[PDB]
Amino acid sequence: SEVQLVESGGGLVQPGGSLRLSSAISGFSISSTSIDWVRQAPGKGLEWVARISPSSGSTSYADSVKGRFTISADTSKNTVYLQMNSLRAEDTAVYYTGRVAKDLNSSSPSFVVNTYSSFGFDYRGQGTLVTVSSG
Amino acid sequence: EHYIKHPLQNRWALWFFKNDKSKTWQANLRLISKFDTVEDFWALYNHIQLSSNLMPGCDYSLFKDGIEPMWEDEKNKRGGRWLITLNKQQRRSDLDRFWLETLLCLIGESFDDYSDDVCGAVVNVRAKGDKIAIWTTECENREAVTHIGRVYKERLGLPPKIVIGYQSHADTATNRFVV
Ligand SMILES: C[n+]1cn([C@@H]2O[C@H](COP(=O)(O)OP(=O)(O)OP(=O)(O)O)[C@@H](O)[C@H]2O)c2cc(N)[nH]c(=O)c21
Repeated sequence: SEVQLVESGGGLVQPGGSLRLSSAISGFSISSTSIDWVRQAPGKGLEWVARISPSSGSTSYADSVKGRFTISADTSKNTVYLQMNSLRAEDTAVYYTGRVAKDLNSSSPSFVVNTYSSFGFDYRGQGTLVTVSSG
Repeated sequence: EHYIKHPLQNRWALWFFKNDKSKTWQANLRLISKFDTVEDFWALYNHIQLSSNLMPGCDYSLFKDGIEPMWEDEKNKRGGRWLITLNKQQRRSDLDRFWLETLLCLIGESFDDYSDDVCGAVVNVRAKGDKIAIWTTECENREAVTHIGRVYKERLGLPPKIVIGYQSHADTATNRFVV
């Protein structure tokens, strides 16, 4: 199959609200790689959010979301998910799934996003817009 | 078809040099691929031999589309290179990591406004010692050349005491800066 990463589940929520994001991935197996959620807000650098290795179930999180966000995977559906609880204005961004290039996979996701931003992902979806506002 | 790629700021071409002693230097040089997206860069890098696995005397060159990886190009003739010289042990430890870091400095425009002075990069796989170089367009442009050198050395993670040199192509064919 052609490689696709289709992120969905974004929308408008008030502070304290929750969303569950999905990324349906085709053309490579999520069982053979890590997958990162990253987010891009206006006037800010690309921000790493969370990493999952579906084969092992190993997960890591940015300090900015740890305890509120949960990254998970369904290997059979080749899909990754981001459960986002108690959303805040500062969580407003486009949320993307990316696969870091195999040749950079020994670097921390924080290092990859800080050093290479978008250039470190050999594939990345067009993402889903998440807007947290009361006014 | 459906997948939307990420355009690079510049369009690029990868060149391969095969040492054949019977042929001219120019005849041994071949353009092997053009690309202008993040995805197509990684697809190419994943579909060719690592520099460390090349036959002795072979090169890779990554240059902006329309710049040939030779001194004679209009964009190179007044220019020069930041040169990294590797010892024999460094082929296994450092060559591929340094080359990929160089490629990412190029396609990622990592020298900000000064990236406009970058023409390309060359890796020479050699028995006597491997070489990696970033080629820039004007050896007189000390502001751009000094900035590219400093940031390149930072990105490679070279110890301060490993001094790297900038040579003009005019001098090579017959150090203007160090960091
Ligand atoms: C980059 N380059 C290399 N060469 C030829 O190839 C010779 C070797 O250069 P190069 O492969 O970069 O370096 P080596 O490590 O093989 O040899 P050395 O001279 O650095 O010891 C050089 O002296 C020229 O005769 C070139 C000839 C040209 N007309 N134009 C080039 O850009 C050019």
